[PDB]
Amino acid sequence: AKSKNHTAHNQTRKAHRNGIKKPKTYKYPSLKGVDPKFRRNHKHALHGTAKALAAAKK
Amino acid sequence: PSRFTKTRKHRGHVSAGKGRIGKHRKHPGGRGMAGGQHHHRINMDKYHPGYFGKVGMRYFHKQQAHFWKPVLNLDKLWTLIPEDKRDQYLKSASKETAPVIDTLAAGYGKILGKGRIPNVPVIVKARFVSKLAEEKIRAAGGVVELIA
Amino acid sequence: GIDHTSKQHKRSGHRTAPKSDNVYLKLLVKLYTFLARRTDAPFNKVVLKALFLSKINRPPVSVSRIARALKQEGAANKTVVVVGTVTDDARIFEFPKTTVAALRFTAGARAKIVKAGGECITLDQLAVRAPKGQNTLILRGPRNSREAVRHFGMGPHKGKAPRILSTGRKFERARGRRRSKGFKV
Amino acid sequence: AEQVAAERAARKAANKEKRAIILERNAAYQKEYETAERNIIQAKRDAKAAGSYYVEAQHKLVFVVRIKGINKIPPKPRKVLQLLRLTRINSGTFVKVTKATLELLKLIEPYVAYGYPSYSTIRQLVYKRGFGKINKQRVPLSDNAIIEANLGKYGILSIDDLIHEIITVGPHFKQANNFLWPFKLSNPSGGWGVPRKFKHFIQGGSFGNREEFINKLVKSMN
Amino acid sequence: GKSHGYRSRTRYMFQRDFRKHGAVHLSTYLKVYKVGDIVDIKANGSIQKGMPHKFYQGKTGVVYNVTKSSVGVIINKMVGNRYLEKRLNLRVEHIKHSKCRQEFLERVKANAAKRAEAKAQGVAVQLKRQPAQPRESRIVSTEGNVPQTLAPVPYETFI
Amino acid sequence: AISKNLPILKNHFRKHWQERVKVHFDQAGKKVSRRNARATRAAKIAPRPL
Amino acid sequence: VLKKNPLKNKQVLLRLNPYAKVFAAEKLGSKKAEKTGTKPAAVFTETLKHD
RNA sequence: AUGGUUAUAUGCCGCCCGUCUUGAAACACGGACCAAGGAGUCUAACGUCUAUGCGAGUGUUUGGGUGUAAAACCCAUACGCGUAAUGAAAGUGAACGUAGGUUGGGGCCUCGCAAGAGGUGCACAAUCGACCGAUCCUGAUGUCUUCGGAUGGAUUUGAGU
RNA sequence: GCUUUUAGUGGGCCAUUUUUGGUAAGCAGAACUGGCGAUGCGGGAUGAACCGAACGUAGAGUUAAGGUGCCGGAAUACACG
RNA sequence: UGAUAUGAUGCCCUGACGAGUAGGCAGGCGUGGAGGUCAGUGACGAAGCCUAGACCGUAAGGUCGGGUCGAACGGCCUCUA
Repeated sequence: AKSKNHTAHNQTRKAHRNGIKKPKTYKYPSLKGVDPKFRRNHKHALHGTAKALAAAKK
Repeated sequence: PSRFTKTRKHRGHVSAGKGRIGKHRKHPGGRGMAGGQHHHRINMDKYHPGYFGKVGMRYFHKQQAHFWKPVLNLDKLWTLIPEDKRDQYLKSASKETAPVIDTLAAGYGKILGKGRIPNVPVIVKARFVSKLAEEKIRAAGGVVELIA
Repeated sequence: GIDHTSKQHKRSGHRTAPKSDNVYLKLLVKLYTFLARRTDAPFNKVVLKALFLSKINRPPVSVSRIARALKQEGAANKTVVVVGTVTDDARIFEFPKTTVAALRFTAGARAKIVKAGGECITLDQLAVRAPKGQNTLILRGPRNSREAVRHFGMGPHKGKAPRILSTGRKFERARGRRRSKGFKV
Repeated sequence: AEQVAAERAARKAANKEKRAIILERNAAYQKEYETAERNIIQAKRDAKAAGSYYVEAQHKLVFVVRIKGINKIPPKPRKVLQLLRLTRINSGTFVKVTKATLELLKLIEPYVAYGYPSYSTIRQLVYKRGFGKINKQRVPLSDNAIIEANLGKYGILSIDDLIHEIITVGPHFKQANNFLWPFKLSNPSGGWGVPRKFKHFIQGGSFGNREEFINKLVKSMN
Repeated sequence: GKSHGYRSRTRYMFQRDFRKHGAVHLSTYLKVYKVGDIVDIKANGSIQKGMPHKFYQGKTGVVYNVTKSSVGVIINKMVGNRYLEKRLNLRVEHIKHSKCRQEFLERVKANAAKRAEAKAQGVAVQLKRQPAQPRESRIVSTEGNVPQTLAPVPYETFI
Repeated sequence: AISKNLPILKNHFRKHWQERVKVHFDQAGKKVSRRNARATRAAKIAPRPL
Repeated sequence: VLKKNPLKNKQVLLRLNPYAKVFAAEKLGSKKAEKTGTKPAAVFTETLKHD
């Protein structure tokens, strides 16, 4: 009772039925996995420049 | 009703929506939760992680009346004053005439401080209070009286 | 013999009539189909599309969500339009004087809005007050705060609230959920 | 509200000024075409007299007819044929000749026949099979206002404005050509002239560069 | 049995490019990679630490995380009917900047300058690129260049 | 037998459950007969509360 | 309602393209060219009839 | 008379259906013929979607009152689910702030003949934070001197705010 | 652009080109594309896959592949062997 | 959507498209019974049955004439199996 083992037939015709999709890039990508010593400080860089810009509307 | 059912639409067509090759059989993969670790493993992980195994300690004869402690947030807490007296007590926000709020008779075991009561002094009859529920109640000029 | 670049006979995918048989709702669609066709105002093309929506797709707008929307700058005197249901919020203790137009108000929302001296009008009184959508502010409720969308996209490492009847210890908290029992999602 | 002729005579007068503009611009177009062809003939003769060879300019525009049907097409020429708006057999388009289109034509060569169309072929094509893409809905041209309300942003406001933006390939060739719905040509009236269509025109078939003889195709297929 | 290890089918890929073996030159360690730089991945065979998989050889992505002896590179991977975003912590010996972005940033300075020069002199800038346009008409002279008549050649063996 | 993102159900129907189904059709009937029993008791116990 | 052909149906040929009325006037498609008596160079003929 | 139906003649075409199968007219299986019967149903618990009533609530119908009597109508207290989560548990328990900052964002508002500029931006999407629980670290005033756990954190964690 | 939900399916086969085992096979197994399955029409007499071309009901015209002595619609056409 | 004439799920203009197994969805045809209605049909002939007789619908089917027959049965709006 032998049979076919493997084929890549129809797999590209299948993948292009729904038209192989791009990963939809964003502005402000995620800081996940970015170096934590940079990422720790970047919290304080953003918080300080929000305090300084809200100070412009005192 | 059976009039609006898709079995009235497979009259005439042979396999009744079940396929020629598939040939709808009685139990092709088992019965019920059968084979969750063997041939239904890719469904068990991915949509039910954590199913198999043991966590924690057993509680012989657990009664869920010992653990009766429904929570009430500082969000509402004025719904336990009726509406005809709610506008009366909200104005004249002062001590020596302060609304006693019976939270246990209202059906709550614990007061929690989710946020922003008005600055009226109130009297809270509670069993359990959190930290922040007591701090915000006292910052409005009220107290909490623990009862049983 | 045509090499088709797209699916033939495809519908638009959007609602053109509401699925309901609410006769007063279809009179509101009859009013706003007229106004979207013959006024060229961008407002009326929005309200007509919103009048079609299903009960999931029009979540209730709280009355405290409205009072937050009038705290926007310049929006203190705008007519807030809610295509759906205005619900009361006991967590807000001061409500402004504004006018609200909506499909339905609950008996607590209407009692709160008129208590501050506002008016609860309907969507056709709005279209007599403002046919082109003058001085309005369309508010929509939170769509992704239902219980069902917790479970949408359930998979490994996605954290999407497994479909389960009973919740606590010994119901899906074990092998697959902590590192001490095999693997962790 | 008068409106019987208080606006009707104004509309008739405005259409008359439009029609005078179209008349003088078509006269300018005709004079330019005639001087262009005479000047190429005289450059040829005045190079032959001078002991030289006037090479012509390379052709800036081809007309392409899809020659093969729908079935059994590989994905790359099928994708290019979808991009050149040739989605059925015996359909044609005008293509501006650059390298980025020469390589497309070299890709779909065993499925199309193309060449260099004259003024007269373009003229008969837009006059008989000329259709526009107006909210798309395939509107026949049939009147100069149909062209003007869709291409007056580029200056084109008549049918010879369309032909002039095709043949002389203009600064607005892309918009004027994308406006034209692809020409649903018929089969040729004289036949194809070959027993077997699907070899090259050099090998005695139909596909490939059929250069000036593309007119002999299209005027029978139009 | 089959073998599908981490470095299977890489006989010639991580080979070290004949008569350029040995240690690597020091301008590999002196490039400055900033977050957003477009890099090319070519795995150095002699540095076994921090190598990419053989899929990512010749793949081009952007830098997302810059640390001590490596950078984090974002690569799109074609898998199924979608693309996934892949994150690679690769040492800087297996990497170099792209020159195709050096096509871009130098053409940005050219395009922005030609817009300013045309603004002062006669706008109609015309600062797009154009494809290879076909050739113009010209007159080629036969003076000193009388055409030689070439005929086809008979068959000869010559072995 | 386990296929979709559906919650794991516990339907305890593996016994002979169909032999022990008690549908309460006599809810109205037992209500009427119970009111009649209370009326008869109030008649027998004639001056007293129920 | 119906597509009238130009290049026959002279009225629709006149509705489009108002130049056509004068294209039949001066006839403009059977115009003669001006006769110019230039002869080719000798070297052109030598390379034409060369063996 | 045209036309329609019907039988027949003529020209060309047309292999028994159903089924399993890569492939059935098959030298594969069932089918002599006819009439009637004949196969995705109901229930318990659920997923998505939709419609409807109400809405931080909701669900009268276990039961009671009633009745023209298995209908209809009316109702108290409970309880179920929801409004709080997280931990194995003891337990603890959701605002620094216009309930945050940025990037888009329909709609509305102001100027304009328009093109456009600016303001406000619901939902939704991306991001950086803040809050609550668990884990790990820190251990203030105090102390039945070993209890207490303030304050501050952390590439940790949650089916949360 | 995005999301949910669910059916059937998870025996395949052939053709061009590349290619493995085999003396080979209407053999066994791969790669890419196109087909058949799932598909009728014109041609190859006949045939699942080849060639042409993909199909609502009709009318007119033109052709594709294939053909034009007769069966058989269409030259016992013309030209050089 | 402006009435004083009736379909706004309407009517009308415009363009393109139409193969199909397994399968999904939609609009309908028919049957047994239930609620409402047509103050419906009917011993002066209901239902049924027969009818190379007619009409409508792409179709599921519906309608009419003639014969036979003798006691009940349909159209429409919904419910149900």
